[PDB]
Amino acid sequence: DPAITYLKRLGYNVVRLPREGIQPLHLLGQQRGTVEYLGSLEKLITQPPSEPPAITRDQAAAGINGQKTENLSFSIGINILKSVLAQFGAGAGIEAQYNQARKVRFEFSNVLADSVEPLAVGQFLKMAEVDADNPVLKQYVLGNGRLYVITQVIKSNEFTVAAEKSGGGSIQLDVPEIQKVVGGKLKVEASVSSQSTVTYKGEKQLVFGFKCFEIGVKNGEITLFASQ
Repeated sequence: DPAITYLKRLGYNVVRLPREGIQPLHLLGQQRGTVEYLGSLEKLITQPPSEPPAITRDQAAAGINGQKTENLSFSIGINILKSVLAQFGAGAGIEAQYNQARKVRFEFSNVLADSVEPLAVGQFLKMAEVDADNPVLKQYVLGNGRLYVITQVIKSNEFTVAAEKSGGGSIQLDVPEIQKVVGGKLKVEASVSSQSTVTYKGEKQLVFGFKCFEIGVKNGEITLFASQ
């Protein structure tokens, strides 16, 4: 969760594996839970009028560094001391402890930003039929998934972000006695950890955040919404 939303305070969307060559008006689709690049915006419109809206380039943003952290832990103990018409256990013990922790540390320096006017995008679109020929847009025409258009995007030539996730569970169960002479006892312990660090220090500019204006075709009724 923090690994994809650490750039939510400043209104932006985190780009996993930040790369180079993601300009504005690069419409992208969000369906089946995932977000996928879908080429340039002009492919969506059957008749793209002349030139796409102009893109202002190389605007500074003073860089951003910070971290986010969360952790949830809880242990529950259940004890049975009688029969209570539920089988027959002299002492029944259950101990379930689960604790997870996530952390993200990001730092992008020498940050530039390039954007496009959403009103200019609307003027470029205005009255324009959506291309339903390509099957990729066919799903969105029927409302299978949402559609978004990248308007602003920031980049940096020097940055690093490291995320850590951990989760540990332990279930101990003790059921002696029972009507048959059996002493039951079993403990299950599970632990998972994951660390992912992606950095860059070269001279090339790699985008790592963007703003998405949601576009909606919905059987051709093209509308522009603010996506939260």
